[PDB]
Amino acid sequence: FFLINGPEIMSKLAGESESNLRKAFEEAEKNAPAIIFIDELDAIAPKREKTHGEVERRIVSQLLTLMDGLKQRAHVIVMAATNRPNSIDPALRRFGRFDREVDIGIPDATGRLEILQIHTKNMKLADDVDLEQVA
Amino acid sequence: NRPNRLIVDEAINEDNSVVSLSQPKMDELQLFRGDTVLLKGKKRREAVCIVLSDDTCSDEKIRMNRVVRNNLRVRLGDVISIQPCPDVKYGKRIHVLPIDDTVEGITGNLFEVYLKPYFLEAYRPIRKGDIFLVRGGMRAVEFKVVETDPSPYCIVAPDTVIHCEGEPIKREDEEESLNEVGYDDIGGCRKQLAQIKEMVELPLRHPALFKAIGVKPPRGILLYGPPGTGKTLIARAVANETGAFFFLINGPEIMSKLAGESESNLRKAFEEAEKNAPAIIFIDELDAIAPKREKTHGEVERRIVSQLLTLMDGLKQRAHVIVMAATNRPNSIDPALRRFGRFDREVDIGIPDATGRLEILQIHTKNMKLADDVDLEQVANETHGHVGADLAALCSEAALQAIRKKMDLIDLEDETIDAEVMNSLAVTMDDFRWALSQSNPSALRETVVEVPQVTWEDIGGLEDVKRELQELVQYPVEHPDKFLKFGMTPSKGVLFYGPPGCGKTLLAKAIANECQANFISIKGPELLTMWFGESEANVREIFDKARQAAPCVLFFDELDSIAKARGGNIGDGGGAADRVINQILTEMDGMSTKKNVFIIGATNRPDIIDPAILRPGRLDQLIYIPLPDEKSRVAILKANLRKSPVAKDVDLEFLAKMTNGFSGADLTEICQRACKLAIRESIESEIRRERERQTNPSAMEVEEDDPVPEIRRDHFEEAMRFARRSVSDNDIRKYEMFAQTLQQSRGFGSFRF
Amino acid sequence: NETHGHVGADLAALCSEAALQAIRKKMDLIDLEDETIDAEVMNSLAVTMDDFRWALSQSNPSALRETVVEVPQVTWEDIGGLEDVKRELQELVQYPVEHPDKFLKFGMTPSKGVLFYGPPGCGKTLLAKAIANECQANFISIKGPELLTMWFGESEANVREIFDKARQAAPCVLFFDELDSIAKARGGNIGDGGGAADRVINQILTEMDGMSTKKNVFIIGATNRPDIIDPAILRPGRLDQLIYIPLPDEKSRVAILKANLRKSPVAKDVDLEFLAKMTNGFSGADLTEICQRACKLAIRESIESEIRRERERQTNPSAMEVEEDDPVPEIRRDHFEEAMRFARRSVSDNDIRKYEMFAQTL
Amino acid sequence: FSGEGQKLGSL
Repeated sequence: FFLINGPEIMSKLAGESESNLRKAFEEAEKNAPAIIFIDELDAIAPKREKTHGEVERRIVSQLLTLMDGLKQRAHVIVMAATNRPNSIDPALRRFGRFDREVDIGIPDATGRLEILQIHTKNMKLADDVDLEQVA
Repeated sequence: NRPNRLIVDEAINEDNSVVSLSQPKMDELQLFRGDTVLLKGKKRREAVCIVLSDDTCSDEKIRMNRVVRNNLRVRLGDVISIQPCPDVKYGKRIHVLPIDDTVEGITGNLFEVYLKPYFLEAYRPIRKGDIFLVRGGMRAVEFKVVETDPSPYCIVAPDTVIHCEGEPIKREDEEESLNEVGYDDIGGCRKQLAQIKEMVELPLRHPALFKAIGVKPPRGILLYGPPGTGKTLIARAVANETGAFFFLINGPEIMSKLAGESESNLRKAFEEAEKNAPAIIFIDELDAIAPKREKTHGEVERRIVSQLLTLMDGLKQRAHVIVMAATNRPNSIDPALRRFGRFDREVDIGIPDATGRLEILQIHTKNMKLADDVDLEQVANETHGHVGADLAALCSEAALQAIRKKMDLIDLEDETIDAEVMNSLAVTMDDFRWALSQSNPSALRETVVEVPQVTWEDIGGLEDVKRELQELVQYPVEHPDKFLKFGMTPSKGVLFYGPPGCGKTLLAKAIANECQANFISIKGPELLTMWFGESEANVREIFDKARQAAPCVLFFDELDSIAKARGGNIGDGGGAADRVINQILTEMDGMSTKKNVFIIGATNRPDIIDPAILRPGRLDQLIYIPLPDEKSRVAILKANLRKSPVAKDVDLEFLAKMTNGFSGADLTEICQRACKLAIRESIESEIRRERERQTNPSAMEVEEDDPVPEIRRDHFEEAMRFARRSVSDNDIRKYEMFAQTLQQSRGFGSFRF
Repeated sequence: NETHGHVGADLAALCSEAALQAIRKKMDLIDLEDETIDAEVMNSLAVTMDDFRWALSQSNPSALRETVVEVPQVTWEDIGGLEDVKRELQELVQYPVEHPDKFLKFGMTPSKGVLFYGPPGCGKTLLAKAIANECQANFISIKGPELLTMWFGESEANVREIFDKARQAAPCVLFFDELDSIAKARGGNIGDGGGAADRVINQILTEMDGMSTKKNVFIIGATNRPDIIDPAILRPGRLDQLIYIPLPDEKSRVAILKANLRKSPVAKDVDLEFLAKMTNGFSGADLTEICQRACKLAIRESIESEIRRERERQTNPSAMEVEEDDPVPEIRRDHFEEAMRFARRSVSDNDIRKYEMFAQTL
Repeated sequence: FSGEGQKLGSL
């Protein structure tokens, strides 16, 4: 899983970040049926719709070219870890515009006790405490 | 067209190079029983075989075996042209290689010791590049023709020296060759496809036609539209069909850190394509290449734009050099490129129609059978018309549902997948239905929000109004032909006058849930913005998306707060509200498609309505939603009691007569109050039972938990004594004033005799 | 002469397109020619004046292709009413352009025309579209969201681009929308966006008052009522010339209703005369709405009849082919009367007074 | 993979 990073999207050179991202994608694909740990997924969010940043626009174009075109369906897939889906734009919302159609994540309190159960089981800290009951 | 393209029927004989031809076929065509003719297949698939004379095994159709179809990459019944192939001589040094996926298991020299006589004095005029499975070593070893010293169709004989190495061909190349590109997700783009072919095939297959025409075709052709919806697929299909060099050009490709690297790369690519062949400039993702050199604050970007213009717009620059330009944002087009000379041609890719939707969906689904008893055309017609890879998404969702059903009946099957169970594990219309119910338009997904489910039947009262709305929705779609025959357009601006939220917003939600088409809900404070013109731009974008998202429903909820007249107070402030109203009118007016403009009007105060959009055309009708009659009261009561446990001691009619002046919100409140009283009573009973059980051994499994699962008549009486109707006589007066305005605006029926 | 808009290699491109269309027709009707084409057909591949005309009608100016998109075209004849106004507009379009001798004899330049105080809702946009389709010349029409942007000076750039495009493609009339939304004075909406929008409006006026007085630079304006529009630059020193419009009528209403019916499946038993008589105080949008309601009732009746026929066929497979195809091919006079009864007028007396006062403000 | 370099399957 080639870990992405927002800082990796920055290039003091000309197009170096986009070329480097393309090279990383190619290296991961040629490496193995690897994964694409797409981190900071909400970085180029708006598909440069209202964005005036040409470097940002160039990055979006390179990202779409990686996500589309010939042999886009490699033996890898990316993670749409979206901080804000409204910021995100349809240029990835299509099954093929990105890896797929993305879901959303949110917390629940009933399952939180199970999450609380895991957190408590991480380190023993109570015996007679009805920790699940209180949670 | 030509009679030489005979239908490729199925051959009973298992011989690969033998086609059962009718006596009429062997006679009308120069087709002897031993004539080595050449057959041309898909994507330049040419091969030479023998034509068997079988009149009883062919009726104007070339009976072809499945091996022949697989080798030629053709289906059954295909109109394949057949031409004589007498130039097939013995190859000098033909390179051969087995297939790794097919030579896996056949040990030893499974070519010379298995297919020995298959090529020795066997007159095998196969194309250089073909793979044929050979039954050798109790298997089917396929050897791919690596190369041939002679031309592709070379007669492999004992004299022909078949060069052979130990290179086993992996099945990945087999899949890639099977991964051809045609009309599988493209339905209805006949005009664009024809234009492209004429710019290519007619340009190539009839170059003399262009020469006699005294004019070259458009070397620069632009492809606007939503990309990757098949746009990338369109480029792939072109490249697969195209025999000339396809100089694929990515967008962020030439831009490099070194000085002038991008321009040098572009010039090098152009020169290489020119010296290579009558190539086509496959400029992929060319949309983000230049902002018309006006907003191009980047000097490197400006230089890139200038170099691109010089290469494209240049004297004697594009000789037999087409420019496959693809655009995702036609607005983002550069000024010079949009003109002829830089891009002489330009095409915009539109969304497909329901018929084209069905065609593309069936073509995509041709890979599998996910419903043996269901027609995909039926669902596609039932489909709203989500376009692009929406069909692919629907297919994937149906596959996921089928996999859920199968692996639900199966184990993890990490290594032991039951092939018989895996063999067409699920082919279900129910899977497609579940996918579609779980499916929605991806474009509006960012605007999509979760809404409660309610049926048009689940809402009580206003049966005439609900029926009218449903008919308006259906007839506009269901009987488009009837509208064409009548020759009239439908209504858009349906409003609602009365106390909203009494079920009003609930009515809108129930309609949207019961709506077969899309629905876009608009909040009153939703589109406001602080940046200069940002709110108006947002409104314009929403309108444009809705127009693209046909069919859709403009649920402009809380339109009262957005529809204030320009100057409803002592003065206006900011003026952007007037700009928003003007932009809405530009959406509400103007010559365009407006294919499914279902504008939903919700306003509790009709006086807060700007007349301009309230005007006809800009507005269709307003639903003067009154309070419920005792009959309507009983209807709403029954609708509420749908999920409630009913008590026979409750006089619903007596209440409805008593609650003549009440409201649907009031009725819901009374129901909630009775439910709360019952819940409190149940909680108290449970507490008392526990306390008795706390102090003494007592039974727990008793029906006392629900002493009255139905509504206690005492609870109903208490709720009645609690509150009453919230209808205001002044509010009634205002509503009646709006109604009287409408009525005086109306008049008696014509009844002209 | 017709190809006023086409410039540069645009004419050659149009000729190539005409040749392509004609050759496509000739070959497709002649032969697929997957291998070779007939030399007789090849020598007989001459284009036709009809083919050139068809392509040119399909063709459009190169800058407009990058500028504007298409719209539903209508015929000036297809729209009834304002016959004198239509004649004046057509004269201004042609005799000032199609006749240079008229300009020489008169000398007077074409009037700018400020804002047609037209019907409030029936849409002067309808008239503008019908004229532009009839005009066969460059036509500019934009909405108010055209220039307002979160880019400093973006509106000024948009105005400059519009002016330059008009200069390139003169003559062209700017059928700009949001007439009231731009005509409002600097004050009132205190403080708007700090006056930057007002600054852009003032610059555009100066860029257009204020525009180049050559090549028949024209503009087209209209509003539901002129009172919403402030005459800040609409004064005939900054708006150059002015042209208003009236509200709808009764005889013109009958004419427009007749045109709409002619566009659709007409009926005889309908009392069109009494309908027009009752239609003295209505609007053309109201007539279109009545027509749509009647059509909806007819379609509902047809659907109900089809449902009954299908139910009978299912219940008895003998009545499938024993039904008339069009239960009401003409409009049911009962349906028209019912639609009228359910209908109401959009005429507002207070709005009429306000519009007249705005006209009276002249 | 090679052409005319290995001894071939003589018949």
